Amino acid sequence: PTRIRKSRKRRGHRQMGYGRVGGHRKHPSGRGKAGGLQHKRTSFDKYHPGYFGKLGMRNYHVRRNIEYNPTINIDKIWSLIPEEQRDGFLQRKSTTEAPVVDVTRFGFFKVLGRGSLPQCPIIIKARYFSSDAEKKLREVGGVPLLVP
Amino acid sequence: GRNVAFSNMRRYKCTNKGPNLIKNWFNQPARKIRRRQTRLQKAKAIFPCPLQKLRPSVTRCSQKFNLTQRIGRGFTLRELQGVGLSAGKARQIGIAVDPRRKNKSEESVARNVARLKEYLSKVTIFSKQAKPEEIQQAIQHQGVVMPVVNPKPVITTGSIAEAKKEVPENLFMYLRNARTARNRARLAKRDAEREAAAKTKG
Amino acid sequence: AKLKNHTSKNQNRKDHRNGIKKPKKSAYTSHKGMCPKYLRNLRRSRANDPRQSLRPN
RNA sequence: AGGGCACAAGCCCGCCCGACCCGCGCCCCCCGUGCCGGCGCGGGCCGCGAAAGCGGGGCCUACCGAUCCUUCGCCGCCCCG
RNA sequence: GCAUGAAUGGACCAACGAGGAUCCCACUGUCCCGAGCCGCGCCUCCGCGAGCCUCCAGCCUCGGGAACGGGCGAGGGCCGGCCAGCGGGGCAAGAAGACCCUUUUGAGCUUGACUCCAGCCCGGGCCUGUGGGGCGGG
RNA sequence: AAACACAGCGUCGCGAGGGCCGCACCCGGCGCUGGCGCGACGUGAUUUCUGCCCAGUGCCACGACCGUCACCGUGAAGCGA
RNA sequence: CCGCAGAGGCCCCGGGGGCGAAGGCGGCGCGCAGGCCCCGCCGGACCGGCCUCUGGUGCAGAUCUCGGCAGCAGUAGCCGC
RNA sequence: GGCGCGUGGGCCCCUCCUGGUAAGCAGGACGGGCGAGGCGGGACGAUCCGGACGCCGGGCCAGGGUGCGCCGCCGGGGCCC
RNA sequence: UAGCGGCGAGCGACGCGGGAGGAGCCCGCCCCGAAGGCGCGCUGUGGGGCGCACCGCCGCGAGGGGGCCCGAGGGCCCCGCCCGAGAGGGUGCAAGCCCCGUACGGCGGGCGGCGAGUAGCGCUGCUUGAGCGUGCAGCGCGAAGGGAGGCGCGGCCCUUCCAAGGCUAAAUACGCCCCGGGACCGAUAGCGGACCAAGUAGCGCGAGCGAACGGUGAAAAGGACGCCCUGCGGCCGCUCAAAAGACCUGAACCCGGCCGGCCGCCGGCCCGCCGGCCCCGUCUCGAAACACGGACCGAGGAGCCACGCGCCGCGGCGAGCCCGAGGGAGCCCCCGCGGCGGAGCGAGCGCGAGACGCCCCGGGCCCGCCAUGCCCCUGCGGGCG
Ligand SMILES: [K+]
Ligand SMILES: [K+]
Ligand SMILES: [K+]
Ligand SMILES: [K+]
Ligand SMILES: [K+]
Ligand SMILES: [Mg+2]
Ligand SMILES: [Mg+2]
Ligand SMILES: [Mg+2]
Ligand SMILES: [Mg+2]
Ligand SMILES: [Mg+2]
Ligand SMILES: [Mg+2]
Ligand SMILES: [Mg+2]
Ligand SMILES: [Mg+2]
Ligand SMILES: [Mg+2]
Ligand SMILES: [Mg+2]
Ligand SMILES: [Mg+2]
Ligand SMILES: [Mg+2]
Ligand SMILES: [Mg+2]
Ligand SMILES: [Mg+2]
Ligand SMILES: [Mg+2]
Ligand SMILES: [Mg+2]
Ligand SMILES: [Mg+2]
Ligand SMILES: [Mg+2]
Ligand SMILES: [Mg+2]
Ligand SMILES: [Mg+2]
Ligand SMILES: [Mg+2]
Ligand SMILES: [Mg+2]
Ligand SMILES: [Mg+2]
Ligand SMILES: [Mg+2]
Ligand SMILES: [Mg+2]
Ligand SMILES: [Mg+2]
Ligand SMILES: [Mg+2]
Ligand SMILES: [Mg+2]
Ligand SMILES: [Mg+2]
Ligand SMILES: [Mg+2]
Ligand SMILES: [Mg+2]
Ligand SMILES: [Mg+2]
Ligand SMILES: [Mg+2]
Ligand SMILES: [Mg+2]
Ligand SMILES: [Mg+2]
Ligand SMILES: [Mg+2]
Ligand SMILES: [Mg+2]
Ligand SMILES: [Mg+2]
Ligand SMILES: [Mg+2]
Ligand SMILES: [Mg+2]
Ligand code: NA
Ligand code: NA
Ligand code: NA
Ligand code: NA
Ligand code: NA
Ligand code: NA
Ligand code: NA
Ligand code: NA
Ligand code: NA
Ligand code: NA
Ligand code: NA
Ligand code: NA
Repeated sequence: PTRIRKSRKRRGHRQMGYGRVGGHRKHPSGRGKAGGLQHKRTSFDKYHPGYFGKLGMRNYHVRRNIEYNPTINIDKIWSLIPEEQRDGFLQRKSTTEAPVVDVTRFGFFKVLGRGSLPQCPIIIKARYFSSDAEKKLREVGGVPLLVP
Repeated sequence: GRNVAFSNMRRYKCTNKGPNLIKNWFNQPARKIRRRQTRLQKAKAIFPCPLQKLRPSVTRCSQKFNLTQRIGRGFTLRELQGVGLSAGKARQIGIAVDPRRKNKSEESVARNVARLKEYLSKVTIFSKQAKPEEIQQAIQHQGVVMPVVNPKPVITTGSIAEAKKEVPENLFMYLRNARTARNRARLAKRDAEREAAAKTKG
Repeated sequence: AKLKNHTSKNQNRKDHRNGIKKPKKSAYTSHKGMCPKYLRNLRRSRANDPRQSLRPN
């Protein structure tokens, strides 16, 4: 709302906060980003490294759903099981009725290894694993599987 | 020192002259009302046939949406043969037919044959000899004929011993071997020929 | 049209306006340019000391 | 041009190519940004010397150059059914 | 001969010229040195009746001061209101200096500036048939 | 006006399938013309004259094809570019 | 914080008004101030205190724009035929 | 620590310097001032001598002065166009 | 967001996903051959595939008196009625009940066969994000199975489609003109144009240019009679609540009469004495300046809005969060995908985090990129450092 703006408090002052010696002119330094290597070199060098030049190879058309690759850490696995089944499975550390989780059904492709796991056997199916993710899983009694 | 991220907005074009490139949305409520009125009139004109046709269940394309279904354009001729119907009859009783599409697996064929069987079980036909009253008793269906529903994933149970038999004891080595197989063979071939230079010169 | 070339007339007053700022108290203990063999030995001696080792168990 | 240097930093003789490879930090100018120049180090391989040692050019302070493009060199990666 | 000169024409020339220049005769208010006169305007009256310009105001001398004041400091003068004249002041009016400089502001013209275009010249091919012959290379 | 024009003087190009110019194209002007003509330039009545220089730049050779200088065509090599 | 125009509410029997609204002129009082209030005359039908919301929202200047109008001034001027 | 504005034509005094015959000339240095500092004095001045500011009553007094304009004075010693 | 770009300034698509809407077909070629639209047409008319299997029109429409006082009440006091109607407009002053309207109705509407100066290629010009070519075109060459898979050439596969012939509703866009609405303007505003005559009067050879001007009162009741006057006119009065008299109100500047004074502002006072006071706005080191603008008065007159980026404050929810488009006949109610966040680094093939901590700073470890030593399985692969 215009009642509370700073510009309305400058009526009666002649130059509206822009100074007398300088003043408010149109484009005293140019338009847009012009001058980046000339009179604005200091600004560009202080705050924008890697702005000029080329780097790396180019792909004329990126296939967006081929590069898609969601991931899940081994410490988020048990949150995919609802709470009631959660306590049921945790109570009985069964080796014949272990829970089976298929992360592809939840929207993930690869399993990474951040965090820790509860001490209880489990079966996890994915398309790929990290080196440590497999190691941590086998130390808790679980086994990893590859799913179509 | 000003530290900002640079803008990525294009300058405006044709602002005081040329084609009108500004779209306003002051007619949104009126457009809503108009579309509803058209729908109601059309539904009245064909009572008791539903506004929509029965359409197949298909899979979403890329790898990102691989495991879910949506509504497609029309049933293929193999599915109709599965239910023993012709394109003319199918179009007569309100079924959409798409002879451009080809099935790529038998699971799709089975799913859509089941869909057709359900629809045929639930459809009723009125003859030109039926009295006007019983036609008035009919109910006109609303919306999509039989929506596609995707269930949420569930948790099943298995045996650790059985699963331990299906993978090697070092799965990461196994995976990394399969990923690098093509590039490792290229190095080997280039190395063998590099050896032929050793013997060919002597 | 010539203008002035140089003056330092007002510069000492501007420097003292908010005092002369001292360096941070962490700049005195940085490892920025220390001899690498000394730094490596310091790391290993700490890690093997049971009373000051941060290795778990 | 100003400093430095005597069983030497000068002159003569002998053998050599540290006028090398990989990677970091600091000083000067200075916004504590760049460039030229210098210095201190960790590794590799070498020269001279009996050895300790010294050596990343001509005792110190000057002698030189971004993005884009081209050309050359080692080892690898991509051409997306 | 700073630095003349031969159709970028040299030299000369009768007639001609609202062309540039020097001198002589005659003539005269050009002048010594001004005087007198005529008509119209001006001036006074009846009728009619504007423009320009204007921070405010409208007497001087010295001082200091953006270094030449109407106003400021110190002194000297001046009732108030009008007319015919006059051209010392009001840095009088008339115009965002045309001279000079600057702006990463122009335009006209020139060329052995740099980047080009019509036009014109030259070669081959298509348009394009039906016969004969010579030479040089396979 | 000492400026322009002017009669006179001189040079240059062209014999028609040509010259010079117009013109987006189709088509035009000189030209109802033909060298005692048409077009392009310089000097500027009469009288008397109009010297030397082809190194520079310009123009011209029905001079010459020495070197260089395009596409096309053709020969060799190549899986093909 | 003062003031301007408009929107949503309140204004204890439902805010003030031909027993006289807005506006104009003159005069007290209140406030550091921007401003506000009351009284008298004119006028002849509308007006707004407090809370929330909104903006084409406050002038001495721009050789400012449009309109009105002064001094100069009963002045210059009303001379061809 | 974050965000952000104005400024990037300066000039004068004290003491210390350079070019120039010199300059109210041009160029530098520590401290202060004007810019952006009211008030009294220096007759008169942006900067000198004092003193740096809400509205008032009373007192004391800096700098500078005390014939009259014009607020405020005497006494003593020496000189004297 | 891939990309294009003196790789500068700048420019810039599509697929997947969610919705609205939803609809399919023909000719030539091949078979028959005048069966045809018969004055035409065999240089091809006509018919066919052959074998297996919502707008407009019309209407009715309720309910108040008494007193006071005003030029007239819709005003003030008292007491009532109607309601599917308390939207509004008119009427001599604020009207549900004085009038018209408003709410509540009715009527009509296996075989045969798939397009040549074409596609493509070379050279040149334009065009695109299309980059050793996105699309088009000129000239030269010119075909049989062919086209495409976002880096060229040659070879071998896979996945997909069939150009060089044609038709097709819906969902979408939009001025004039007609209808409805508005936190819009209110006569120098709003369209140039509110005015019985505007694109008019007027200006220019012409193409063109282009104004100014709203308001008496409830009712024209628009001004009786009388007296002066050579006529022009004047006085007195009349209509009206009022002259409001060519007209609402009627400010400032400027001016005439009568009546009081003698030079501006600030301060003190028994009021003309004393003391103080250069002309503002502006650029400037510095303005009273012989630096510029300003005769005077009124009205108008200049940091708003859209999008993008950074940071700060506040509200809701919180490992999650979210009025997208749209759909339900509810401006405000219900349902409603992407996206962003949640893991980084690396040119890339790709690999991928736990060890400490009220908070902050710093150390120490861990992941990715670069380089190395040792061990070993499935090996230019894994593990440990
Ligand atoms: K003449
Ligand atoms: K001639
Ligand atoms: K020559
Ligand atoms: K100036
Ligand atoms: K001037
Ligand atoms: Mg102002
Ligand atoms: Mg500025
Ligand atoms: Mg300015
Ligand atoms: Mg400077
Ligand atoms: Mg020695
Ligand atoms: Mg070493
Ligand atoms: Mg000469
Ligand atoms: Mg000659
Ligand atoms: Mg000459
Ligand atoms: Mg003056
Ligand atoms: Mg004075
Ligand atoms: Mg005169
Ligand atoms: Mg004069
Ligand atoms: Mg000027
Ligand atoms: Mg000018
Ligand atoms: Mg410049
Ligand atoms: Mg130019
Ligand atoms: Mg009235
Ligand atoms: Mg408004
Ligand atoms: Mg004004
Ligand atoms: Mg006169
Ligand atoms: Mg400046
Ligand atoms: Mg000076
Ligand atoms: Mg200043
Ligand atoms: Mg100061
Ligand atoms: Mg006295
Ligand atoms: Mg009625
Ligand atoms: Mg009414
Ligand atoms: Mg075809
Ligand atoms: Mg382009
Ligand atoms: Mg490809
Ligand atoms: Mg359509
Ligand atoms: Mg108007
Ligand atoms: Mg007074
Ligand atoms: Mg006085
Ligand atoms: Mg200015
Ligand atoms: Mg200036
Ligand atoms: Mg100046
Ligand atoms: Mg001034
Ligand atoms: Mg105004
Ligand atoms: Na150097
Ligand atoms: Na010109
Ligand atoms: Na002649
Ligand atoms: Na009033
Ligand atoms: Na405005
Ligand atoms: Na003073
Ligand atoms: Na008005
Ligand atoms: Na009225
Ligand atoms: Na002054
Ligand atoms: Na000026
Ligand atoms: Na003026
Ligand atoms: Na920390």
